[PDB]
Amino acid sequence: IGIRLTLPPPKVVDRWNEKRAMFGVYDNIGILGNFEKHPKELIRGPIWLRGWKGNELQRCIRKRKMVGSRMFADDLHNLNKRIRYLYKHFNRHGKFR
Amino acid sequence: YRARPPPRRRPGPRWPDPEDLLTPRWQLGPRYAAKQFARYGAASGVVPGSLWPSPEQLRELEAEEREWYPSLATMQESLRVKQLAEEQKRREREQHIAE
Amino acid sequence: IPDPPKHEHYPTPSGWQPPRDPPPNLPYFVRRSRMHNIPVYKDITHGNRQMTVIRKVEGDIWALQKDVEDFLSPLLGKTPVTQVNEVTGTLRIKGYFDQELKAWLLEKGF
Amino acid sequence: NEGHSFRRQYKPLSLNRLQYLIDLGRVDPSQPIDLTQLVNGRGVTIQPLKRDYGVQLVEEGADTFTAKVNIEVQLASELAIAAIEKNGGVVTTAFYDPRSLDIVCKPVPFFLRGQPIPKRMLPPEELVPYYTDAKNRGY
Amino acid sequence: PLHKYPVWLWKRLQLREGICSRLPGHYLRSLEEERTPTPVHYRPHGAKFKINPKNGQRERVEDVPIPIYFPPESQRGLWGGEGWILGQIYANNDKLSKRLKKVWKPQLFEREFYSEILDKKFTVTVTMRTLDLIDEAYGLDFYILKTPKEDLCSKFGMDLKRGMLLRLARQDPQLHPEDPERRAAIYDKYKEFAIPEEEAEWVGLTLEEAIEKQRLLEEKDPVPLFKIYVAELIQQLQQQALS
RNA sequence: UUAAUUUAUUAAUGCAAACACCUGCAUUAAAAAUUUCGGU
RNA sequence: CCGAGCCUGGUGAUAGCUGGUUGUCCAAGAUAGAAUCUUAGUUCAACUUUAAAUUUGCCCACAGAACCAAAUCCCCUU
RNA sequence: GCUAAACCUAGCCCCAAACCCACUCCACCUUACUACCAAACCUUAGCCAAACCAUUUACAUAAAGUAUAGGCGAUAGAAAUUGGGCGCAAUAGAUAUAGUACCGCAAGGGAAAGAUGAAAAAUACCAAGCAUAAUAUAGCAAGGACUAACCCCUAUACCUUCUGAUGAAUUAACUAGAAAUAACUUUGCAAGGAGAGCCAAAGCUAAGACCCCCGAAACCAGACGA
Ligand SMILES: [Mg+2]
Ligand SMILES: [Mg+2]
Ligand SMILES: [Mg+2]
Ligand SMILES: [Mg+2]
Ligand SMILES: [Mg+2]
Ligand SMILES: [Mg+2]
Ligand SMILES: [Mg+2]
Ligand SMILES: [Mg+2]
Ligand SMILES: [Mg+2]
Ligand SMILES: [Mg+2]
Ligand SMILES: [Mg+2]
Ligand SMILES: [Mg+2]
Ligand SMILES: [Mg+2]
Ligand SMILES: [Mg+2]
Ligand SMILES: [Mg+2]
Ligand SMILES: [Mg+2]
Repeated sequence: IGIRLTLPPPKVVDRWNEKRAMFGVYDNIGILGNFEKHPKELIRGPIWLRGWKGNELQRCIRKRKMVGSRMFADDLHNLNKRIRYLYKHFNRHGKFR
Repeated sequence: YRARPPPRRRPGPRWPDPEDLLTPRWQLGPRYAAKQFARYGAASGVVPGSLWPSPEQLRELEAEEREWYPSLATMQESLRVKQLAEEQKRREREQHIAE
Repeated sequence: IPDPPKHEHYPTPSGWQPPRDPPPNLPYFVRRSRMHNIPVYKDITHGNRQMTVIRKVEGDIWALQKDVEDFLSPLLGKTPVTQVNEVTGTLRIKGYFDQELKAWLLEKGF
Repeated sequence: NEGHSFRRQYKPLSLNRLQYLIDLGRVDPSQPIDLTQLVNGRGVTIQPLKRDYGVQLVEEGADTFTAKVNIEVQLASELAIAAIEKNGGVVTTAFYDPRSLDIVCKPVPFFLRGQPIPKRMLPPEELVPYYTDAKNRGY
Repeated sequence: PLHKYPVWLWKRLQLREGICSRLPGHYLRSLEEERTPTPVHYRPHGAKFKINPKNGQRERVEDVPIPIYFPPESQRGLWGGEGWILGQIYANNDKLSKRLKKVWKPQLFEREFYSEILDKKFTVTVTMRTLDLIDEAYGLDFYILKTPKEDLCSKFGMDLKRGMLLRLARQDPQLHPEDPERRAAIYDKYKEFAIPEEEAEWVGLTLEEAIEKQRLLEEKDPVPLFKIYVAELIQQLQQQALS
């Protein structure tokens, strides 16, 4: 059917462990540190999208203009494909016109 | 426990490796080490020869001025010529209208 | 930005003022601006919606509301259409009665 | 709009607000009143972009204005010149060229730019006769 | 996932990689610089900044380098820097019409020169513009001495320049046998484009030909380890002689 | 297709360029190429 | 499967064409004109409905509303 | 009761960093997996959008989406200068169990599934259909009722174009609203707002909210087929 059969694995999760303990510690970095470095650098994440959060089409546009010459050919053709798709997607057919 | 201490600044201005193939051209050129000097003084920088412009660049700037800056007397003479021409045109138009 | 240098007469040449010392013993309490003026502002919305507000109110703000209605009572006759922002610590009156309200706060001195 | 992009834009400085900053202490009168003074305390801001002109005095209501100053704006009214001189001001009008004005107005960054100090070029021919006449109390 | 270094220098990446990276540093420089020549059809604009025509605004403007459509056969001779142009055009040169793809091909002529530096007559196709270039250089040897190989834009002329450079840096009597006076007179005349004898190694060859010169240069019969161990034992005997 | 329009391309000329070959410009065709064959 | 082979990419091709488009509870809310290579669609047009600002509306009684029938409109009071 | 169900965990997901792959002996461009005689570059095209069609059209931050250009009809488009998890868990995610079986003359297209326990030298009930038990006059199978299952009385199968006829055997799983410009509301500041620019004659910053899914025949490049 569509249910489980027994009670599932017991969710051993310590909500108070170290790798979550400092979650945002030293993360008011800018005005609480005499303006040396903004929070706009403290994020450890991909350089395609580290803090210019536009739309989906914008997301891909930034991915291209940042790292396109660093992809295998499948990713380049893929990013080009969806970029063409989205450029057609924005201004063609929708609810508000 | 207690985390590693928060991010600090970089240890002064660092020149890049000119051998490094990854560096963008924006921070390894002529004015870039100038920006490095403007960051860390002469204290970390180099000899201030980058501060003054080049003699070839000096001749280029002179050419830029010669093709981009007249003298006030020349402008005054052009204004006087334009005013004289405007007065003559106005007098001719008034004479044509009167006749 | 520091506090202004002393212009000897009051009001100033353009009419700025220092807040009076000591502050009055009124439970309505007004702070001034970071750039040091009397905290009164307009409000524009919804095409014809003109209103105004005093922003940094503190204390028993309902007394300030009653006082604003009382000052407004001779001003337009109708009862004042006003709402406080108790968490935000503000008072707002429907309509722009702005310069006279600044005068009322100035005559209050604090 | 044909020449909207070639149209000059000059920031109008409310001289009543100059009196305010005089009273509020944003710009003290103990030293010269320059664009350095006009920007440095955030009383009225400039925008280098949009093909702008610079700082120029405003024209309304010099009643109750008691101070001594030395104003250096791009343009002003004859009434503004008389306004300065009524208490005995100093009024001068040079140009401030685009790169030059942009360097001048926010002096913090170009002080750490690293290039040597540029020098202000003379105004263009249209702006030349404006500065050439002392009736504007110019430079 | 993503590839670390950029493919925009991937070819350049291989230029620092291996056996080909053991090529001469002069060859590295000659394949490294990219100085542009004077155009065949892109007439140069005046200066850096100029007044706008319809706007009257001082704007800085550059000029477009039109790509030289070089057919392969023109590499087999000494053509000029000219060639064909593969582009398009309008019927009345009017942009409001349906344009069609078009070509601008050169008119060559099979001529001959007789170089004293080569001391031989070579007959090949050239351009009347190339004829004018040689005449302005006043001699084919001086022209070979004059223009850059990147400015040459031709394989055969580059090869001729390589040969002329090798002859000049060689100063062998076989250039002018039984006439050393004419040889000395030409060497004084051709003293301008003197190059080192080492510079004749990778002179003007293909990058593939550069790899060829490498494999012809870096290869050798490997040293015998009988001979190597014999030399090591001789070194040990010499050291123990002091013991 | 003799609807329209060209002519990217050939083939001719003629004119240029060089001293039979190549390139450019016009015209002409052949062949193409672009676009039309409405409603009650 | 020959009326123009098959396949991969381009290709999420394109037509204004059909259909289907996911749980609840309160407040309001249904038919007038004109354009359009257009009536299978869209745009000026009206109604709404909501948000704000400003005090009388619907039902009517006298007078009045044209020369070549029912009437209808403006229309004090209730 | 049987068929069945259910179970984690294989490994995939994106990123971070980092430059990687290629010699057991052998053989391997002829009919590839056999030890042996006299030749390469030559402008991508095209639709789409113009509500038809034609010129035109894509295959770090900031100025600035301003200067350039448009059957001046749709839009496209700068330099100067300045500086490890709010991913999955066999129908989902790489199709992945393998680019294999099979299909096709080839180029190609491209599937499916398993679940034990520390030990294998330890061999508890449910989707639907059925029997466990077949049926009782009559009619959208139900409701009000009842001593009482039905016989008693009312009772035009659902979703939807319509103005009042197409689909769905039945399960169980997948499967379809994300562009914030303006305005508003709610917060922080206030003649300045905001961590260079932008705007301001009460504004300026932060967030919030509007934008589907399926479905043509087309056409061009590049191969492959007698
Ligand atoms: Mg407001
Ligand atoms: Mg596809
Ligand atoms: Mg579709
Ligand atoms: Mg249709
Ligand atoms: Mg019409
Ligand atoms: Mg028509
Ligand atoms: Mg129609
Ligand atoms: Mg269309
Ligand atoms: Mg740029
Ligand atoms: Mg799977
Ligand atoms: Mg799969
Ligand atoms: Mg059952
Ligand atoms: Mg019945
Ligand atoms: Mg439904
Ligand atoms: Mg059926
Ligand atoms: Mg189809």
